Amino acid sequence: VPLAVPLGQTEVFQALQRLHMTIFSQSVSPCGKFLAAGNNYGQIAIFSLSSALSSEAKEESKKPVVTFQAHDGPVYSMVSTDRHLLSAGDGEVKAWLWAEMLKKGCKELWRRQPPYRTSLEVPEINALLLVPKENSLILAGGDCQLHTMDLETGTFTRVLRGHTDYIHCLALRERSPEVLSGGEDGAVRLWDLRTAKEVQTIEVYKHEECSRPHNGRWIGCLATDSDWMVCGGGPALTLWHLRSSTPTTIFPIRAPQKHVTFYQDLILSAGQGRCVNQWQLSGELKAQVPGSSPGLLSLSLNQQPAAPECKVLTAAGNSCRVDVFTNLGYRAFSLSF
Amino acid sequence: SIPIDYNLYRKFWSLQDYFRNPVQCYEKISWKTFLKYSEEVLAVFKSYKLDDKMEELVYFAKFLTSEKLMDLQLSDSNFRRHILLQYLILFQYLKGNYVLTDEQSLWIEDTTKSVYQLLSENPPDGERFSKMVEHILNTEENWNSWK
Amino acid sequence: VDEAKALDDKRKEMLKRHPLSVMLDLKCKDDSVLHLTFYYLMNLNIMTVKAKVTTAMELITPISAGDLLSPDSVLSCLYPGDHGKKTPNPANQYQFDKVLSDYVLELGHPYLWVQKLGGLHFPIADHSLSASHMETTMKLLKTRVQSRLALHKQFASLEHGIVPVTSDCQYLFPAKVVSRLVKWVTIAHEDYMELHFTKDIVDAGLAGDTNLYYMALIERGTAKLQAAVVLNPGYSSIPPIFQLCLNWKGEKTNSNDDNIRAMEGEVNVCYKELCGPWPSHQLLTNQLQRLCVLLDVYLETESHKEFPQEKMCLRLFRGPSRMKPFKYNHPQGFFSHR
Amino acid sequence: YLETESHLRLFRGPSRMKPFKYNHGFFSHR
Repeated sequence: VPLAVPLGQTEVFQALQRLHMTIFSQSVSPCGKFLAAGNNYGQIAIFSLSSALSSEAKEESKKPVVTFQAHDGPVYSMVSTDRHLLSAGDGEVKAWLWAEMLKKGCKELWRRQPPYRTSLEVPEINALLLVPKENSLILAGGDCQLHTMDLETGTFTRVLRGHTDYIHCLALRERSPEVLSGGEDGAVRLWDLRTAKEVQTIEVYKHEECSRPHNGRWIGCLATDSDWMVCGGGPALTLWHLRSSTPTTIFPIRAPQKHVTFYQDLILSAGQGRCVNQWQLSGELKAQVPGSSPGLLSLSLNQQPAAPECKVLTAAGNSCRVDVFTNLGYRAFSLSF
Repeated sequence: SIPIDYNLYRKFWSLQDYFRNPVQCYEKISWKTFLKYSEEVLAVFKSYKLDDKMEELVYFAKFLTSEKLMDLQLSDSNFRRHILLQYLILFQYLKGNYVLTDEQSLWIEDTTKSVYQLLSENPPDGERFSKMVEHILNTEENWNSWK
Repeated sequence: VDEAKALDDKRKEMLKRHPLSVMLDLKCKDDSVLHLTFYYLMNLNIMTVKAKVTTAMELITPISAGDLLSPDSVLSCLYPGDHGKKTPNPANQYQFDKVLSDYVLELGHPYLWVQKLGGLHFPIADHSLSASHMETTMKLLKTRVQSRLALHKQFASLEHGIVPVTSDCQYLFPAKVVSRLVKWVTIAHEDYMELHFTKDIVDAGLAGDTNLYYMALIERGTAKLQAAVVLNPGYSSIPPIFQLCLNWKGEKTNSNDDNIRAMEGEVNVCYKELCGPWPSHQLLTNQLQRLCVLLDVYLETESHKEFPQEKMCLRLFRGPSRMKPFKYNHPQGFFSHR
Repeated sequence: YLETESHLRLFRGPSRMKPFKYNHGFFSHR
């Protein structure tokens, strides 16, 4: 079972870094062919996903084709555009080109840092929201404030102040409020971009159907179906009806859930457990597919045009490896960092 | 195109080639590949968990060794029944040179007790079918004792 | 010089020691000496070594010292690996196949560095092959004996529940500490692999046979922390690896908690902050003291109250994993996040 | 006055002032 024994100070240190690695973020290329994984140590790996899914595939094809140090602190969030890869690291966002990150140069385009309260902590950036219909980017983190940045020029337009503690996740549903934000304070807030005000607040811990005071009050994940909402984290995995703010159904699971998304007609979830949780919208546990990590922090559906062969579900968390699901009942393989 | 797990394809039909020639399961390296591939395939069978009134709502004679399908067969229960029955026929044949390691015999007994549990987990009448398989394999031992 | 002038019987005459042997001893700056006796096997073309570490004092040994200075396994892994077990040249393996560890304990260990000292090149003795390898191996022996004597002193102190910290390392830690070490007992390999919370070290390939396996137990009020420790014999060049299991409420282990994994990252991966001067043989005590500090932080900064929070952390959680502050800042004396 | 007397910052200003303002949870100067 111990196949590779390191036998050397550098290789023992590399085995210790791989053993203590956490993969926070995932991003996909504009084509389906590439994957990007953010690191505990501020590194970024680039995964040739089409080469891994090919018929000709080697054991060294499940390795980063380019990995590079990109931030001083951990990479908590990535997002991708038509041409760029935006990565939020220590307290600032860097931008990378997909054409140049495969080459030997690996230079950055810009480096933008939002204005702060000048406290001596240099707060994090937990969630990156890429807004269509206008070239914009929403920053959220330990400043407890939502910053809006233009993508063309590095100017910060709106600052939104509704939360008490820091923010974990953002959302988008293309209507009049159009922006959800959930945080450590325990309330999902709605942020109309035109008036730059808060229009609705849903406190999930106040409702006794959802409370669970043992884990605490923190909202880790949000999801939108433009009429519905899935809110999870500390309290419970709950299905809310927007414009009513009523808890419709509860998903009966013990472990706290760090990420949630809408599938075609399923609910995908992952958290402190080992497995990926597939729910039905009524509230019935359809499946639990075991992964290779003891806990998961990120899911990604690679639903991109011009590459139908790169249509997989990728999962990552408290490990140095990424589980790739070519089908939703079993893992096909795993990409080492 | 549709994304295809080629590794499960290659390991599964290499197991099929091992079923077609039962003499090959007496060397070292071929048996080790049989151990790895069979445990991986039975792990996939345990972890998929069909749990199927769908059948209440032209005959295919041979197996369809096609790269592109590979998932419509895993969603079926008859295909799983054919593969688990083929495992049980191979294990009943190996119980009848040509020596076996005691560790191999313990592995055969563990995998046999797992395959009977997997046949009990088929949704149409797994227990009755498992009892039928047990009685038929006992009578196959009685038939093989004659010839 | 008279013997030098010149089927168990075949095994004895095959493992025939040459009547002439060489004996070299070093004295270190700890009023202690290392004695090496090199023996030769003319039927195998392999030379071996017996070793003996002796100090000037009586050397009152503790219980958990054990295989530190035991002459079977002192010089086992000077270079990374080499195991002291297998013969280097495969021609001798084919010759012994035509016809061993008890004879290794009887005769000595056929290392690779010993045969490079002799001049034997295994893919006729050469002085040019012996030249640089001589100085490098003598420096490595001088570091190895000093490291084992320093570990002996540290273990003699750690069996009394006291973590020996030096006057130099005091800036690495805060002043007040509450958690203390109550048990330090060496365990066996199989006893290490029987533990449920050490599967990752074994599966990574770090729990080999040639290691020293220890169990530390650190407590506060109804709070018990089992820390399994792996040392490979290249200490002060390769750090000990720790695994943590906190039996405080239920069983908070590495698989169901992320702050346990954060403390393991603070001890194992960031070990170069804890190494001091050039003879950095104080690394294990610095890791144990930092792990005591981390247990204090994990118990005080947990939100609800059996343990009052006296830390000046100024922010309790950050990041997606809700991380506790585990980095210490000495000139202002406060805890930040990593 | 009793704890911060010498045998995040202890003194400032020409008069060497001790931190007496509370922040609801650390002490700064006025």
